[PDB]
Amino acid sequence: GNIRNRVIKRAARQIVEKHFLSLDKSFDDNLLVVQDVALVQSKRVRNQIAGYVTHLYKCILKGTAKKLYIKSHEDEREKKENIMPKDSIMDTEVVEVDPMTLEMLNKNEYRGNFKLI
Amino acid sequence: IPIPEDFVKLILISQGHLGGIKTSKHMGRYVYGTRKPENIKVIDIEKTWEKFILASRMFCSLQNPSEAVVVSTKTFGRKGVLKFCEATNATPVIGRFIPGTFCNNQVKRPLEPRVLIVSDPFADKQALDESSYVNLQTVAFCNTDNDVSFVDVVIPMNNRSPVSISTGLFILSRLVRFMKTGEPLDENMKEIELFIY
Amino acid sequence: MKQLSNLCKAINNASRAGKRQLLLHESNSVTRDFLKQMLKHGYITKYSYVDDKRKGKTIVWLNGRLNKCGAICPNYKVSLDHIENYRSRLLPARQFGHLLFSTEKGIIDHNECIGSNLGGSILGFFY
Amino acid sequence: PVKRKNHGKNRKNRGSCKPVQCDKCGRCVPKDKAIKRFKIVPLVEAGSMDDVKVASIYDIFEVPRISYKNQYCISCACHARIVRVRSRQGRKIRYDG
Amino acid sequence: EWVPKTKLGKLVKDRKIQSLDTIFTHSLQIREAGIVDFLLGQNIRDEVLAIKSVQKQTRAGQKTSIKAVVAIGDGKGYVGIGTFSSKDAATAIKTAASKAKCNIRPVRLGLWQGEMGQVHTVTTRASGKCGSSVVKIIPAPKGTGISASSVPKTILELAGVKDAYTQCFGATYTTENFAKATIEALEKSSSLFLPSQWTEPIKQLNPLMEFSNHLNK
Amino acid sequence: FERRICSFTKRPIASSDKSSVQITLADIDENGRLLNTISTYDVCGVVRRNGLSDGYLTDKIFG
RNA sequence: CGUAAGCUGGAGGAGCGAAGAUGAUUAGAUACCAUUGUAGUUCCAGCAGUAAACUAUGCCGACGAUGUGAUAUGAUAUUAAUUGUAUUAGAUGAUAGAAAUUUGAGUUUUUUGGCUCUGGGGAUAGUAUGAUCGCAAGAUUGAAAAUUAAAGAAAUUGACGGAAGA
Ligand SMILES: [Mg+2]
Ligand SMILES: [Mg+2]
Ligand SMILES: [Mg+2]
Ligand SMILES: [Mg+2]
Ligand SMILES: [Mg+2]
Ligand SMILES: [Zn+2]
Repeated sequence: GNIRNRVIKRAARQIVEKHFLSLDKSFDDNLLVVQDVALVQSKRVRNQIAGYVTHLYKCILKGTAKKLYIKSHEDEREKKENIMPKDSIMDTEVVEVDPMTLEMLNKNEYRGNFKLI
Repeated sequence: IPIPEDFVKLILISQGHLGGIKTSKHMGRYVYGTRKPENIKVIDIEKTWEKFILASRMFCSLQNPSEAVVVSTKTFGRKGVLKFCEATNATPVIGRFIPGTFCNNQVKRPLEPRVLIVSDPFADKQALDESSYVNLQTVAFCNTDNDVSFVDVVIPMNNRSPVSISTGLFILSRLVRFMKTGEPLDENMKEIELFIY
Repeated sequence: MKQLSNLCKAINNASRAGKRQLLLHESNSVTRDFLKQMLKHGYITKYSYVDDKRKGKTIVWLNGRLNKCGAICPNYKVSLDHIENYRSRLLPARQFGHLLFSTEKGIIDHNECIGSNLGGSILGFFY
Repeated sequence: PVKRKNHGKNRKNRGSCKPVQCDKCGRCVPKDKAIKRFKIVPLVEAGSMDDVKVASIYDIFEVPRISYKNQYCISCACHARIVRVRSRQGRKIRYDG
Repeated sequence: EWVPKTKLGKLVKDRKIQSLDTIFTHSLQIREAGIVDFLLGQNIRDEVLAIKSVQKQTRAGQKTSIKAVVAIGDGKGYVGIGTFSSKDAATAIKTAASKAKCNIRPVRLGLWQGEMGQVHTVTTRASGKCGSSVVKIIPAPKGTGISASSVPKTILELAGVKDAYTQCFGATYTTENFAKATIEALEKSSSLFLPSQWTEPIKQLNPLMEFSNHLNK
Repeated sequence: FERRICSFTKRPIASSDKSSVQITLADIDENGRLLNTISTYDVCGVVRRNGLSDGYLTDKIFG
């Protein structure tokens, strides 16, 4: 009761994959959709499935749900992180070079502008 | 032969030439000297460019680049390999490497690659361990203190700092683009921000 | 023959691991005629040896063609009619292999021992 | 078979050692093959720490401690649960101080 | 029927690889029994060597299993041996025959003396040891035939050697280790480096790299 | 019955060698381009396990 | 030459203590527990020659993978290190082995560098008899008649503990 069965959890994880888009934030509308897409013998086990679906879907939107990949949610999240910084690390003109590392740059005859500590 | 231009500013910033306190017996010629106060070895940036040419030479002339796998276990390493994989059409494998993906045929995602690439050899042992069972070529970025079993090309870098690991993927992304399509390398230096956080 | 067996054991350890060269700290007139017979049939490359008013040194360069070399002690007096018996014992096949006999003409193969009808003391084998 | 690498004790390149005696039973044991513990206890209890303060003629003073060293044979030691049976693969761990 | 789950087996179904010789020289390990069946049909010869029952004790009773060994063989120079244990004696032999097809190997043949003539005999002397049993194979002149015991003669008839001399050393009453030692004895003779192999062979490309564009598309 | 010979230790390579790999390199001209030619080398199984396989390859190509 | 006992002669004897004698436990205790108590263990001069006297691994000689230590000492170097020779402790690989394990117990059926000693299924038996030693106790050498299909080494699965933890 207080701990869900592995048959319940496995059958709940599949419905997130194929039917992600018809989910919502509220619990009571998830009771309707499982009557369309799932064939369940009993009534009491059915309410545990739809209550577990809002647990996973809400923990997708803000939390860290491991071992579950949905293509739709991850794409727009990377678009928030595809912004570019205005200033990179490569804007600095002065490089800090050690007196040991100075001799390599002179041996290979490189054209960088090196300044020590 | 191609010439490295203004990539010395990338490695000297990102501390890619920094090493460990002690060196292994097989690393050898890649050390130019040590610091006096902190006793930290240095890596010659000349010969590391030689391995960058050679690793690209083995990666090219594959008829289909989808038959090339990259592995990574470091938490920072996920962002950098996914930027590298899309430009080179390679299949990336992130996280804990499941034992049996090359040999056992009952795993969920079976895969039959030809060329294997490894970020850190000590951190990813099972991929090199399963590369001894089926005949594969391996590329690895190794520090001064690592074992070199079951690896034929070594690119010596610094693999502790997460900022440095995205650089070696960044230089590798240009050369395969350069060897396949005749283009000027180092088009936009500002594209390193998509690799780092 | 302490020096001859000490030579052969160092080669089998070296040729199995795959090393290129070898340095030993003793030289001897028996060992020098051994290697010239090994050099003639083409099993190894060139070699050299240094005199330093001491036991002497020996330096040899391999090419990776040796299966096993060996030495026999004690040195048996073999007649002419028993070379056909010893050759079946210590050799894998009839088509190849070699033997070294310390005949009075010199250290020669068993093919020259039969061809000149001379039997003597036996030294060792290599193939 | 052999059970431990060093057979009973940690003695090498020697021939003999003079024996010492256990405190509980009193049998002779060699000084290498012994179990020795060290502990330091104070003269006063912590439960009687505050009550000496109201009876002190002095202003401030330090409470002193004493040390002890004990020796046992291994029959007495395992019976008093000083040293316990460990796993076979876990026998090779050595807890230096 | 057979379906090529492994990518290497898909090439042999599409008639890309003609014979076994490109497989053994390029050292591609096989991981399906269907590859040797499609390459070689109705020339497979097989048998069993021994069948033994092992019995393990538990609290109430004693669970009993059956172990069997199967030798697979061609006519000329392909021998493999695998083992399996099962609860049923019928399915014990059937799976063990498939594992023997995965362990197949070739053997070198030669002559007794000379250079010309049909190959009949193992070339050089070799010795195989697996768990206190040593088997020794000595080459023979022509017209002698195979002179050996009950079990390892039946293996050598599968390999195709007409004539050889054998000896034994050690405990041979366990037929499992006695069969595994002749495998190492046949392998050790073929692995000797000969002066006739001093000539340089031609470099080639792996056949997986050549037909890579056909496989994916 | 043919056998592949390793180019590094100059010995034949067995059939059941599980670590023998044929290393494939494309030939690249001056200034860097692509050419549709492949040059190969072969290695043995024992030389890779020790870690000697890297130092042979650098001296094979660059010298 | 040879721990520990054990013998003859002289010196000494604080604690410990075989043998002997008492108090409890027990069906029975001449045993474990406790109280007494002699020889001995201490020194000098001599005999005696046995131990799980064990690293259960005879002695000499050539070659060997990395890492952390220990004892002695030399060179470079200078207040900061990395290096030579001889022993020695431990960990990870590699070989060899029936396996536990393992820088030798490796370089072996593709068996050879030199030299001494020991074993041949269990039991009878280290027992009889003869010879040589010793004040004695005893020590070294060392069989057979009649018997018997097993005795034994390393390791897996159970069952049991008047065994231990969570
Ligand atoms: Mg002692
Ligand atoms: Mg005496
Ligand atoms: Mg004795
Ligand atoms: Mg003894
Ligand atoms: Mg001794
Ligand atoms: Zn005690």
